[PDB]
Amino acid sequence: MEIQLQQSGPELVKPGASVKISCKASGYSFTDYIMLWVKQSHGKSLEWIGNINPYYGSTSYNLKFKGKATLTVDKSSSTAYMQLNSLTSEDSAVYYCARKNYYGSSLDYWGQGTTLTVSSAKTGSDVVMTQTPFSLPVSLGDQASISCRSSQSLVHSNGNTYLHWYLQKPGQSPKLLIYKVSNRFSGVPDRFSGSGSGTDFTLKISRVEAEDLGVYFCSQSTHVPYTFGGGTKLEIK
Ligand SMILES: OC[C@H]1O[C@H](OC[C@H]2O[C@H](O)[C@@H](O)[C@@H](O)[C@@H]2O)[C@@H](O)[C@@H](O)[C@@H]1O
Ligand SMILES: OC[C@H]1O[C@H](OC[C@H]2O[C@H](O)[C@@H](O)[C@@H](O)[C@@H]2O)[C@@H](O)[C@@H](O)[C@@H]1O
Repeated sequence: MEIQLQQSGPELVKPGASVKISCKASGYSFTDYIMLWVKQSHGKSLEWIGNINPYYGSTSYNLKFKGKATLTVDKSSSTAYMQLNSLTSEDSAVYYCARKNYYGSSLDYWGQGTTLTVSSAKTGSDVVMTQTPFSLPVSLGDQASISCRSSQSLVHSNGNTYLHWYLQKPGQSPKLLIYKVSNRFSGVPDRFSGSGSGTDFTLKISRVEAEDLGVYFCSQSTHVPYTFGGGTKLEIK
C-alpha cells in the first residue's frame, strides 16, 4: 500500500470555543506507532505539541501546550484527535499530525495539515537548535550547505544521535529527508547528505534543483521536549 494521514478540513472558529481536529491513518497498523502533533504559526517554525501512543492512549505534552491541547484516539476508526480549548487569535496556525517511528525516532509520514482560524467574523533547559543561515539564496546548480547547532550534545543513551532533517516545500507539509544524522529516508536523492556529531551538524545538497526549494528544518528527538531549528529557506536568486 501507501501510508496516508488525512486531516480534517480548515476550521473557522469563534474565540473562546474549542475545536477538535482529526487525523485518519491509513496504510499502516495504527496502534503500532506513536502519533505526534505539531503547530506551525504563520511565521514558520515547527513546535512540538505532544505525543500519543494509540495502543494505550498514553500521552506526553510539550509544557507550552499542557492545559491547552488534549490528544485522544479512536482505535476502531484508526483516527487521532487533537482538541484545543479556549481558542484565541494566537491559536490561528496550521496544525500537523505525523507518525513517529521507533527505529529512527523520526517523523516519517505527515498529514496534509489543518488550518485553524480563530475569528468572530462570518466567513533541565530545553535543547535549542540554531540553524544557519536562516536564508540561503542560490543559483540553480549550486552546492548548498546548511548548519544546525544544538545547545547540548544530541548523543542518546543508546549511542545513536537523533538529529533529523525535514524539507517543507511551498504549500506542503514537511517531509523527512535525513534521519539519525546521515541516513537518507526512502526516496531521497543521493545529492542530499547529512553529517556531523555531538552538537554540530550539516546538511549538504550537491547540485540544487527546483524540487529542492523550500524550508529545511533540523530537529532533535534525543531529548524531551523534541525541538526544531528555526528553518533555512532555500530559494533561487
Ligand atoms: O529493547 C528490547 C525489546 O526490543 C523490542 O522492543 C523494544 C521496543 O521496540 C519496539 O519498536 C516497540 O514495540 C517497543 O514497545 C519495544 O519495547 C522487541 O524486540 C522486544 O521483544 C525486546 O524485548
Ligand atoms: O553518553 C552521553 C549521554 O547519554 C545519555 O544521555 C544522552 C541523552 O539520553 C537521554 O535519552 C536523554 O536524557 C538525554 O537528555 C540525554 O542527554 C546519558 O547516559 C548521559 O549521562 C550521557 O552523558
